[PDB]
Amino acid sequence: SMTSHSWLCDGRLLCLHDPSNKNNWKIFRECWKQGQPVLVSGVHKKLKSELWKPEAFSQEFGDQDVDLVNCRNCAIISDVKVRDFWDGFEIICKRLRSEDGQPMVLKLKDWPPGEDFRDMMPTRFEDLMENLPLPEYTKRDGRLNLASRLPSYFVRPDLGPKMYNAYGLITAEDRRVGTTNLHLDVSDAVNVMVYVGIPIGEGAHDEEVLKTIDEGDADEVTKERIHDHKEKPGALWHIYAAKDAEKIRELLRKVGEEQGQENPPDHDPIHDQSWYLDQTLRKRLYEEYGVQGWAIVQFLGDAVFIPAGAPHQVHNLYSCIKVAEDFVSPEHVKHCFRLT
Ligand SMILES: COCCNC1CCN(C(C)=O)CC1
Ligand SMILES: [Cl-]
Ligand SMILES: [Cl-]
Ligand SMILES: [Cl-]
Ligand SMILES: [Cl-]
Ligand SMILES: [Mn+2]
Repeated sequence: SMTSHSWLCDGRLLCLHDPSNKNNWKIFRECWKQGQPVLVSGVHKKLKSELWKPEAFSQEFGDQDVDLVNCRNCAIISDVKVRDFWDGFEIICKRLRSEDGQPMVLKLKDWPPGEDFRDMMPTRFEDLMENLPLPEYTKRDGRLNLASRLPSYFVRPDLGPKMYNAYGLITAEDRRVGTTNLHLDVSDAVNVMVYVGIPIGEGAHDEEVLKTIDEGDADEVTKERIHDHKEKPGALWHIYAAKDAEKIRELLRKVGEEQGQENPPDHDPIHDQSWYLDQTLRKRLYEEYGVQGWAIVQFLGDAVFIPAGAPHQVHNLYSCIKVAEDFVSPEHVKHCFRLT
């Protein structure tokens, strides 16, 4: 039976089922006001699937110059062609190799660059913006998006959207690495999974993905969603409430000191974007500081809503294309005010 919604994270996470239901706001706004993230499934079914394929990005834009990041060691690969990233997205025998001779796990940095998505990809821009869920919050001109309506006393988001493209992490050692390290944003954001690429060549890689979700602390309903196939899992998220951000800074200052970093007592380990909370660190956060988070598996066509001020990290299970839009809801406008 079709239903309006269900729960994940043992009742702590709202999952909306119909991305274009005109009554979603009634269920959404209660959870959102409490500072919780929200998941909306099914956005892929609303999009033109041919616009979101890795082979189309390589064909249309492959001669552009870009920088990559090696996710395993943070090394920058400078001034290569964007086809050198796209042609290895799913086919492992085509990836750039590290000195050890292994294929690299790469992230495509700042592409399209700055605010240039709309100019570079006008048809993709239309297809995404016309199909975003909770459109009074998420459209540039929505009635509940204050982005265009605030004076300079508020930090305003850049013009979006922003594309996030990276390979999947593969090995047991990779389980402790982020695709995007722990950080926070002063705006709200909606992040849509528009494509998941499950490779071939070193395909048969299904088993290390199950251990990563399990050790990642994913709930039994998410695990059921994983274990009976049907939907493709893209990325494992951990999100923390904005009210817990200072307790997380205290843990990361204690760990930086234990590991012989030499940091001033006030430095900001979340703003530094240098940490990934692995299973050891997540357990220490819970046991030593009393802080629980939300472990979220983002499948193809899932939209993750991330509240302003909420610390969050992302670990790709397979190769992912994500597109995100920032917005300023009235519920969370305090997080971008420049005084007090
Ligand atoms: C249309 O969906 C096809 C589902 N592909 C499956 C998704 C689940 N995978 C996992 C759990 O690694 C393996 C391949
Ligand atoms: Cl808040
Ligand atoms: Cl386009
Ligand atoms: Cl809405
Ligand atoms: Cl990062
Ligand atoms: Mn973010």
